[PDB]
Amino acid sequence: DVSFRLSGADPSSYGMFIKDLRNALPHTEKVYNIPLLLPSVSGAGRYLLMHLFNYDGNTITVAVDVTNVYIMGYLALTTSYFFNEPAADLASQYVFRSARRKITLPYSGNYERLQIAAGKPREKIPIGLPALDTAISTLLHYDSTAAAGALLVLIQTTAEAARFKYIEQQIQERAYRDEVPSSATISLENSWSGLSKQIQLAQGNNGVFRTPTVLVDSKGNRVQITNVTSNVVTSNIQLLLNTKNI
Ligand SMILES: *[C@@H]1O[C@H](CO)[C@@H](O)[C@H](O)[C@H]1NC(C)=O
Ligand SMILES: O=c1[nH]cc(F)c(=O)[nH]1
Repeated sequence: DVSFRLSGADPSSYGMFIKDLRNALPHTEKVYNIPLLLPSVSGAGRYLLMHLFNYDGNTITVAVDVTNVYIMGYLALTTSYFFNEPAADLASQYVFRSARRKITLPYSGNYERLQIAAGKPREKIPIGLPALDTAISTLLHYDSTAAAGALLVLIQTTAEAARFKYIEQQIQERAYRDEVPSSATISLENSWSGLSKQIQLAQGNNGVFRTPTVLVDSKGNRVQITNVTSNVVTSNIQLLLNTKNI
């Protein structure tokens, strides 16, 4: 299981935690040198548990589906919380079984629903390590509205970071000062599926995308991705959603 402690955390250890997180996700083949996530995994092995310690030392353990990196729920002391969706439902059958009581949140785990519950788009939610420390603290003491925003932070400083090196770096820059994500970061988070798909469909198409993926670069400019030589593919994306799950 992968751990990360916010006390004494700096860009280096966060990077190491994020590396650990990538290493914990199983894969058989690589596509254009990028680990390909399994189509499916049966049993409790389908879930990865992240122990997260906030600055004061308090911890929550988060359950992640290793086939897509989606957070399914988490455990705070003796209570367990899972999103209101089938996947998480299934997941609750394998993790945090010993929790003295289980709560299901009033929303599913997709950004659309979390932004509603939180009452604000993630474009306006500062992220960073300090922000992660808050999020961890927030989830310990239940408040579905607060948790929604906390989860939007956790998902991005965790899952999205593992998936994209750019995002990992965005977080390292925000190690001592939170800042809303650049729209490039949002652009990526929303293109993971499309990119995972087009990168796989390129395997038999000479590394050329059947359909190009439109993103926004760091300068804020609209940009098209047509082939695996792009830096997005050669340098950025670190994991790929298996096309079986698309
Ligand atoms: C592929 O993408 C590269 C990098 O963005 C770009 O310079 C080039 O025009 C593209 N080439 C082809 C054949 O699509
Ligand atoms: O829409 C989503 N994207 C990525 C995630 F990890 C998630 O839970 N929801």
